[PDB]
Amino acid sequence: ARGNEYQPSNIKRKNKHGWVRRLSTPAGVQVILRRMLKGRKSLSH
Amino acid sequence: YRARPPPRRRPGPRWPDPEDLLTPRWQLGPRYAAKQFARYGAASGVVPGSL
Amino acid sequence: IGIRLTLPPPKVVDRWNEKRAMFGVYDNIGILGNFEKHPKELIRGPIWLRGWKGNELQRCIRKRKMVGSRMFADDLHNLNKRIRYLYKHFNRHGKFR
Amino acid sequence: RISYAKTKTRAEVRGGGRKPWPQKGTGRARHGSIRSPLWRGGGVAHGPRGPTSYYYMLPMKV
Amino acid sequence: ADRMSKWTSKRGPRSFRGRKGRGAKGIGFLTSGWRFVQIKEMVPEFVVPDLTGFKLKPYVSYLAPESEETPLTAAQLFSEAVAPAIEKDFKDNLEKYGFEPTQEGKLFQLYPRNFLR
Amino acid sequence: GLEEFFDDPKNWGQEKVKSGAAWTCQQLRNKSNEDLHKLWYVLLKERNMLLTLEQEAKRQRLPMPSPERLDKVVDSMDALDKVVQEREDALRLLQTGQERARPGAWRRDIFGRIIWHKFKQWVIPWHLNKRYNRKRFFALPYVDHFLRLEREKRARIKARKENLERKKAKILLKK
Amino acid sequence: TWIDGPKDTSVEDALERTYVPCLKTLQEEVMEAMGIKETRKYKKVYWY
RNA sequence: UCAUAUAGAAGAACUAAUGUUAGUAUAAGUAACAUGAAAACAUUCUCCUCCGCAUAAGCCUGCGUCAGAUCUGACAAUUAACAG
RNA sequence: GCUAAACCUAGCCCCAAACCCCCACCUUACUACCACAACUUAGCCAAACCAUUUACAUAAAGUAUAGGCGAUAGAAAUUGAUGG
Ligand SMILES: [Mg+2]
Ligand SMILES: [Mg+2]
Ligand SMILES: [Mg+2]
Ligand SMILES: [Mg+2]
Ligand SMILES: [Mg+2]
Ligand SMILES: [Mg+2]
Ligand SMILES: [Mg+2]
Ligand SMILES: [Mg+2]
Ligand SMILES: [Mg+2]
Ligand SMILES: [Mg+2]
Ligand SMILES: [Mg+2]
Repeated sequence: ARGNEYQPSNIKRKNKHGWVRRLSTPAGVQVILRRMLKGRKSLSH
Repeated sequence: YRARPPPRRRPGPRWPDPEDLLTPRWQLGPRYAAKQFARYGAASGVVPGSL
Repeated sequence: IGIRLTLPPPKVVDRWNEKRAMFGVYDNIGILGNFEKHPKELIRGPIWLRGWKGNELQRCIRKRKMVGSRMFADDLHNLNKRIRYLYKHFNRHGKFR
Repeated sequence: RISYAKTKTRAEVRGGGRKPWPQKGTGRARHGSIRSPLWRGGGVAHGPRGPTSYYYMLPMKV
Repeated sequence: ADRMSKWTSKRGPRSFRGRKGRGAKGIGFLTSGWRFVQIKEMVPEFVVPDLTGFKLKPYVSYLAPESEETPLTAAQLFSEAVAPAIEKDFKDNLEKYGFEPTQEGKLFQLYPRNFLR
Repeated sequence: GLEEFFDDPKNWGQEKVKSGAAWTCQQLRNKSNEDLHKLWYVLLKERNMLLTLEQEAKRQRLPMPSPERLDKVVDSMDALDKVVQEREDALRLLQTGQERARPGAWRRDIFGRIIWHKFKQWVIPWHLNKRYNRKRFFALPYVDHFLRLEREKRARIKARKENLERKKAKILLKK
Repeated sequence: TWIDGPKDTSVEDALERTYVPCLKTLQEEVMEAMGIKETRKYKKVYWY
């Protein structure tokens, strides 16, 4: 049975989508900048 | 209603300032100065000897 | 139902304001002015269309040439895409060969 | 006359990249964007493009 | 899966819940074995005055004259702070009139601010 | 002591209490530093009292009696803050001519944006700080493009605000 | 037109001038006025 | 330009693209869903569970009081010795 | 008779001109406080396959020239430049 692929975990969520992980690589800074440009108010998870 | 004053051509010689950046490359040099001399006479201010 | 019920407000046009009373004045500045000026030199409007005409492809090409380097990034990318598409269309699609 | 009327074609309207739903599975009409002229909020298939000039000059004698 | 609401100390697992403060200053440091040492110097000792005999109250009567907004400017302060001493001594080499050239040997440094409101 | 957290008991449940005028900036400027200190704490006690009263009213489902005193004391305390900060700033300019009390510098974030960075007083020098040298106070090339688009997105917003503001001037001159 | 209450200072005091201009902050002067004595000198920090 | 006509223009005409958006139908008041019993609303009785209590992880105020309704607002709360 | 049906502007599009702007925050971002580093567009697409190839002011001129001399590509010398 499927549908429960999201087993939430704050450590994982902050480690693999957080501000510092984005800022730790050029691609992540590009992601943050795209989301700054589009207007988002949730830049990083 | 009095019609607006007519559109008259830009009188005299047209000297564009050289320090500006938009003044194109071809409006400064010897050729434009030669054309202005040829078309407006000694009033253009070009020294003839440059020709 | 797609038709209005009350009458619209009356659009009052003043056929004798300054813009209409003086329309066309100086459209013979050439013939009646020793040819100092030309009628095109009274066309007020875009830098790249004053006194020139063409289909959309030529218009876009001209816009690119004359103000392409002043355009915003996204507008310029749209313009390049538009030229690419119009090229393909006008040169490969159509009833007439 | 310069006509200052522009209408966003199907490729100038925001978004619209992805295929909304697969072609075969569902029972809905095939569509390859949410911005076709067909769809609401899409682009005009044939509309006023850019500022258009209408200039032409008759022979001076005329 | 919630990313709009603020992130505060009430959110993560034990470790996060503990580490994240709540805007509260510190007053000490952790020693060995999760033991906390407090420092009497990093605790703000309030300095309250003696209010006895004071002839001023939270409000001011409606029978007070108005005046003009004249914000204190460096010139205005200098005018009546040191200038008259200069003029009195002008009738017959700057630290004597309150000038403080350097700010290492005083308790309340003006720049940077080493004190608190 | 704790009795001082509530107004004089004579004035409970009166729905009207008369208070004077909030101190104005010019009125404070005539007071010494000592008197401003004492005034500050008198206002502190009054503001605590009025906050208690307001919360109690909001708990009992009643309207606060004369809620203007609260804003009057808030304004008077802001005025006293302003006067003291002005004296401090004047003396700072005289004594060291600096503008801002807290040191800072204009830098570029990792996003290219020009920021004013306020310094955090630490104890070891900046080259030995493993945390402060993980920050990027510079901008690599890949941000320049995004620096342009932003500059454009905020020009459009300008233009639309200008053009519109003139259409509404034509309409206002066509009625 | 108006008579002041118990929490309203009289005009004699709200307009009195007791501010002799001085070259010391509020802190420096109040410390001396209330006789609280401090001698340890502030250390040196590294702003950045 | 007259001030419906003469001209000039053009996003210029939908019984049909498993078109798109919104409204309402049909199948249809059909398929399906729910509340153990009595009562004096205090209570008593019948029957059932690999269930329950706590920590962790997760969630973040999500049947506490009051006042409006058939859910909305206000007020209130979870006190370190346990754990970090 | 219900359901509805109707409306104007909030704004926006294209031009012209002018070069545009207290505290906390790179650790788990929005957390007062300890010993490395940055610097050739491939290909969808045309040739009805595909393999070399295939586009990113006016005039001279779609001329010279390039090219499975196919599809297509393509100069220069010189010329002169607030509005709807
Ligand atoms: Mg697209
Ligand atoms: Mg497709
Ligand atoms: Mg649209
Ligand atoms: Mg008709
Ligand atoms: Mg149509
Ligand atoms: Mg249909
Ligand atoms: Mg049936
Ligand atoms: Mg049934
Ligand atoms: Mg606690
Ligand atoms: Mg403990
Ligand atoms: Mg092919």
